Amino acid sequence: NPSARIMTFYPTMEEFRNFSRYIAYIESQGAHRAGLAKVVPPKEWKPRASYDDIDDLVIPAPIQQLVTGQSGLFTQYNIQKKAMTVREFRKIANSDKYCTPRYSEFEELERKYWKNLTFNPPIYGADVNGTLYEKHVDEWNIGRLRTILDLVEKESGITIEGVNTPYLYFGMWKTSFAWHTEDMDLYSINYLHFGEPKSWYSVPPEHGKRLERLAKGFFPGSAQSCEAFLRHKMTLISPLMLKKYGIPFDKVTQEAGEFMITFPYGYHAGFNHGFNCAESTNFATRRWIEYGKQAVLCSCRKDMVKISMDVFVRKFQPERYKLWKAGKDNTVIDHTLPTPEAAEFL
Amino acid sequence: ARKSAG
Ligand SMILES: O=C(O)CNC(=O)C(=O)O
Ligand SMILES: [Cl-]
Ligand code: NI
Ligand SMILES: [Zn+2]
Repeated sequence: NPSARIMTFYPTMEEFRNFSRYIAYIESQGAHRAGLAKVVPPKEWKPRASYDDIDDLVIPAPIQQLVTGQSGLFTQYNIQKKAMTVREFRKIANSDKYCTPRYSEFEELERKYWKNLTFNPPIYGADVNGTLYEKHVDEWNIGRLRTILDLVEKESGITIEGVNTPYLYFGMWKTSFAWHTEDMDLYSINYLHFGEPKSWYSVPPEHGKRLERLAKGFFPGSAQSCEAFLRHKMTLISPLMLKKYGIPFDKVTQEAGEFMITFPYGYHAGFNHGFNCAESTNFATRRWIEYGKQAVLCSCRKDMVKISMDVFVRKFQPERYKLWKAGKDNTVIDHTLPTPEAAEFL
Repeated sequence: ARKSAG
């Protein structure tokens, strides 16, 4: 069903200027149903003249990704490593023991990833606070997207690293991100600044519950210990297992200079093809508010991201606020519906 | 607190 297949968009410069407006557009086009969409920026647009002046950028907390599992079901353990520079990381990534294997087509690289992901644990330069944009880039600036999510900082005064601020991810071959939705089931934006590609898997929001049931079947202890253990970002499930259990999904490869958008309650996972650098943050639309209200959060850990929905319900749903505070707001989410801002185009 | 790879 292409209504739930990953869509790719090619905006003009005029269309590219207004970020939240374009997100509304792609939802008018049905892009949210896949849970993931690609946006190719116009060729004029550039975010950094050169990436050669960043070799002294420090990666404070590299993680080594140990993976244990079999038959398409794996668990990923992260090992913090001593801080290192982009320069040192690049050298280890482009190194012979951690560089991309030879391959002809993406299908072969994907096969090698799922065949060898438990061997030769890679190093992932993840969750680096910072941005590679220039102060003058006003379009699709991950540091200042200017969506309603900013109410958390502007009105509540709260700052959540990586959620309403940018994060950088330095990948090498075989580094991966496990199946998850975003914190508070928000949107996310991801730009591949440079380097080798990043491959993505996505499950349509309308089928996310199915994935959850599958995962809960395979890790009953983890499910018992936590209400939303997938938020631990440790669970890897291969496409062959998804296909075997009838979970709908799609795949897409993100190339340097390309944006990926993830949508609320869109489960995604993937892996990096080689040495690369990506910048990412979360964002919101009016549609997200109900998702935020209904998100099932991690119960077993302490420093977890929990956003008070009060400010959003007060401002955008005043007529439901009292009801919501009483615990009697029984709104059922329809994952096919576009955000209200898209009415312009429909 | 913050977003993390876990
Ligand atoms: O960049 C990564 O490693 C993983 N990214 C995401 O899960 C995202 O942007 O939603
Ligand atoms: Cl278990
Ligand atoms: Ni994500
Ligand atoms: Zn938990």
